[PDB]
Amino acid sequence: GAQVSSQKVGAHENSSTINYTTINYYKDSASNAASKQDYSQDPSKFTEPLKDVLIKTAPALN
Amino acid sequence: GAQVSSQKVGAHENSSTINYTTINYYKDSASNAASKQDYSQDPSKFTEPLKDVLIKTAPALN
Amino acid sequence: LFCGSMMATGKILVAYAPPGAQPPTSRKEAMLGTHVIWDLGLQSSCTMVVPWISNVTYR
Amino acid sequence: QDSLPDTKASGPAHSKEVPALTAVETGATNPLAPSDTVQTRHVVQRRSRSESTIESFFARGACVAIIEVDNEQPTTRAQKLFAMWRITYKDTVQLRRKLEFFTYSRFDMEFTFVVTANFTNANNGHALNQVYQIMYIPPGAPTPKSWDDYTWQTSSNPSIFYTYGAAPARISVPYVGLANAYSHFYDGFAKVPLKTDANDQIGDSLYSAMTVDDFGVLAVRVVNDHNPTKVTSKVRIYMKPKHVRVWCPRPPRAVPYYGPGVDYRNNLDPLSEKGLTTY
Amino acid sequence: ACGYSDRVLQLTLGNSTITTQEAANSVVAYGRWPEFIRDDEANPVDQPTEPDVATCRFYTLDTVMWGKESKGWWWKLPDALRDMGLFGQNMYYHYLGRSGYTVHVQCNASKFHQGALGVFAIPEYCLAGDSDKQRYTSYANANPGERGGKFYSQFNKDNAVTSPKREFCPVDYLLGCGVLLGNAFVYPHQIINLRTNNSATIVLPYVNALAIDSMVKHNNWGIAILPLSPLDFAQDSSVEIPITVTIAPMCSEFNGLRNVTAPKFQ
Amino acid sequence: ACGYSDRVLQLTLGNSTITTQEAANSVVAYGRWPEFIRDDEANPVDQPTEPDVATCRFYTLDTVMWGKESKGWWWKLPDALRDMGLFGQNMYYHYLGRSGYTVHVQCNASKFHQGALGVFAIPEYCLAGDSDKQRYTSYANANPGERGGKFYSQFNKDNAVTSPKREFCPVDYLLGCGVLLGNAFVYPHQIINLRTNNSATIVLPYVNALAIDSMVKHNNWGIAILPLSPLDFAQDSSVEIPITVTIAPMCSEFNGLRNVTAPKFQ
Amino acid sequence: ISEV
Amino acid sequence: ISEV
Ligand SMILES: CCOC(=O)c1ccc(OCCCCC2CCN(c3ccc(C)nn3)CC2)cc1
Ligand SMILES: *C(=O)CCCCCCCCCCCCC
Ligand SMILES: *C(=O)CCCCCCCCCCCCC
Repeated sequence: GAQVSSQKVGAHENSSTINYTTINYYKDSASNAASKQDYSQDPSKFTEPLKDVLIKTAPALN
Repeated sequence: GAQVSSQKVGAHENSSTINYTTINYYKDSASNAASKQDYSQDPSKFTEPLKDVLIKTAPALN
Repeated sequence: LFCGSMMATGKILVAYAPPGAQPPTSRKEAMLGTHVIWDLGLQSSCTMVVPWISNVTYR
Repeated sequence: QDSLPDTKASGPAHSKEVPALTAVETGATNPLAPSDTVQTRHVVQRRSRSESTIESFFARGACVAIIEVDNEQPTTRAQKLFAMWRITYKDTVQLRRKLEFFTYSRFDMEFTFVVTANFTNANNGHALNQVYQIMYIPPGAPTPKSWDDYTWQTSSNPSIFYTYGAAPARISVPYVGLANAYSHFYDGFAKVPLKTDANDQIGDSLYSAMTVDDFGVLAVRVVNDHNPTKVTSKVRIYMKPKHVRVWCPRPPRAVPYYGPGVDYRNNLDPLSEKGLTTY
Repeated sequence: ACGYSDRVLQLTLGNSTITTQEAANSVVAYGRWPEFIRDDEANPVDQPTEPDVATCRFYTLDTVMWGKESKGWWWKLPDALRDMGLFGQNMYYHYLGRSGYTVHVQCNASKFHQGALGVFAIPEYCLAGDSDKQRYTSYANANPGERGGKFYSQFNKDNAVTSPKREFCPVDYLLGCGVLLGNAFVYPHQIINLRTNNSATIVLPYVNALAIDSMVKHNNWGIAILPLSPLDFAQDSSVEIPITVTIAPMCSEFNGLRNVTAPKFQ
Repeated sequence: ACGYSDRVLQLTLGNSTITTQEAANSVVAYGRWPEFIRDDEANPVDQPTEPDVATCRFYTLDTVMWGKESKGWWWKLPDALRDMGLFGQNMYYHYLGRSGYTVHVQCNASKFHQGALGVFAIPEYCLAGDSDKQRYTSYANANPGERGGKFYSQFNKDNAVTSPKREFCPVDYLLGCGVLLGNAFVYPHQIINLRTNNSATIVLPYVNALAIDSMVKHNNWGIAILPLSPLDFAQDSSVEIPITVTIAPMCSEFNGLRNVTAPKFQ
Repeated sequence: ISEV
Repeated sequence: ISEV
């Protein structure tokens, strides 16, 4: 059940990809740590809720 | 995710290559121990910064 | 955003001076840095982008 | 293998090649080996530079601060119910000197905290075991005015809760510099005086200093409400640089440090008396 | 082949050419030639200015005289060039500026003169001050421009507390910074030993914890020239020969244009 | 397609951007865009300086006011830009300099105002003088810098012989130069007619009998702005609206670097 | 294992 | 494993 992922290495030792291992010990997922591997998304639903979304080089009002 | 390397064995017991095992437990590489497997380099950038690097048996000034 | 009447017209200079010199007191000095000349008209709003110009990687 | 080069067997010479002569004016160190100037035997070399690698040189937890905090009846005059320390390697000299062989560095930092305590007075009853809160306050964040005010709520700042008697506390910090490397030396100013300034204090700055708060502070307190008897505690902070890289070598500090910059004051006489022709 | 030599060089940059018939080869600091900021090391997003030949050419500073009592001279970069033609204008019109340098130090004498100049290029050359007050040297004093500063044989603490001088007090055997001068050789350097060579030539890369920075707020390189061996001639007890420093910016680029910076040097 | 128009333009050069919502298209003088000197038209052999974004950007001159009595304004190039940032520094540090220009003239009012500005870009705009004395206008008077000069409705001969003014006397219907203004339209031009457009945009190529010349000794282009139809509003007999001129150097290159030219404008 |  |  071990889960293996690559670390995003910031300061590299003078010694390439480094990994870390995770194992869940409990049946209830609420007990689990946070994966912190979070996908992002477009702001458009907030920055552009327009029915006709227009392109920035064209006149906003036409 | 276990990582296995050879130890540089100093005093050998009266009993060949011996190994040690490493596993990273944390997502942040800052949390990691030091590998201590460090590659070296030439001193020349310090001992010889000359535009025309010359060979020791020839006259330094010519 | 210009919230004036439609019969109102005008041209405005909006600017950005990266650090290190005297903070602008005249249009003459402001002109010399990053700037947009905004013309008021049917498109009511103007956007000036302040480009990332820094020495450090994070302020 | 990481052993050093073997010594080559070298015999007599009568030649136009002269390794022994050179000209240091060029800026170069003469690349000579024993076999260039004396007859040598073959030696299979097994020695290595394993312990003098940059990581191995700094791979040790060094004492950078002694923070003192008291736990006692909150009276009404300047007390030590909580304490603050600006994070630095400059309140101590030993690690400071080691880091300063180099102009720039880049590394992750490991902090270990040793906490000791004792009874301040002859006797008023005793004290139940104490829990300590070590809170990091990054620049910009509200600093505490009182040992139990809202800032200790620590919702976003990282805090360590240490139980007295437990194994010394330990955390790791990423490389957190605003630049691509840490500057151990900065030949400059944070501000420039301009000809058009009102007072000439507007543009005044400390030489060599960069940001006002550098990296923030560690605020320390005893979470326990006070016992009748006073308990005094000290938190010793040990710092270790790990996953280390360094650039541009420098001469080591030869005279005693005098504050956070390169300033010297006295004991400017580092070298002993020895006669020119005395072994 | 043909007749070439380690001692005879011609350096050409822009409309300027330097010849030398008595060089001791030349140094490239840390083995790195000057170069422009690469896209994958770039931080300011605005299109840079690269003035090329108009700034990357040889500027000759005011000559200093070397005599039997001369303890040494120092300069900072870009500061020594702040008033140098179009380089200076580009430096003061932009918030950001990076540049490498070719440093050519000149000092000839005669086969009967004697002495040796230690020429050192130091990254981040922080100097020590006047006072009990730490890190208190004023900007105007820290930056002598083309004039440079000097070294002293000993530490005279600026005593006048009430109206302080806020100057550096650079002691020679301590490299003006709390270390021993004999170890300054770990820094990029050459020696002008008068029986061997007329000059020193050091090529400096941009060195910093950042790809580009404020040239007005921060000096990148310090140039320290100290007499390792004192000037001597015949029996004349008061000899004097000129030292001339010529410096060229290289691969100069500037970001963050706006109105001109006018620092207060009073 | 999408919604584009002849009246709405965005001009971007260096760190500067101009927007306009009421343009009357834009003119490229003689159908030629600015360009650099080609190798087969090259004359000075020294490697040129091309300052690019630091000089080829929009400089806005001091605003002039248009009122019912305003007879007209004139400017010369490069002169109007001699003190403009790094362009000015490059102009005065080199013997030779060539450059093209984007000229943007700005004048808005209201749908109830009235009037028409004739905006003319003239190659070699030689102006007429003060006196009985021919070709006697002084350099300092010929070159008003950013201020520009004005036109007059009539010829007032500078009478004071003994201590002469040595100024131009540009009469409006004679285009300040002995010809009739109505024919000035053979020169590259636009009209700012207030019911139609806020502005004029003229792109100027370098024009000369040579590929490159002295910018300090010689102006290449003259900018003449004359009211073809007088400013009028409602019934208010003393109306006044601002005219603002913004100009950008383009494809600027300089040869013959040395110490800075400091002309005497007293 | 489930190595991602 | 990742045995080096
Ligand atoms: C002022 C001169 O010294 C330096 O330049 C210099 C450079 C780098 C240094 O590294 C420290 C930077 C990180 C600062 C802190 C970041 C977080 N820290 C924490 C955080 C949370 C806890 C609970 N305990 N410690 C402790 C350290 C320290 C000093
Ligand atoms: C998947 O996990 C198979 C590999 C298991 C390796 C040994 C795990 C040792 C830890 C056991 C966890 C028990 C938790 C209740
Ligand atoms: C790679 O690691 C696969 C093999 C895992 C062997 C068992 C590891 C037991 C330790 C689990 C570490 C959990 C750390 C959060």
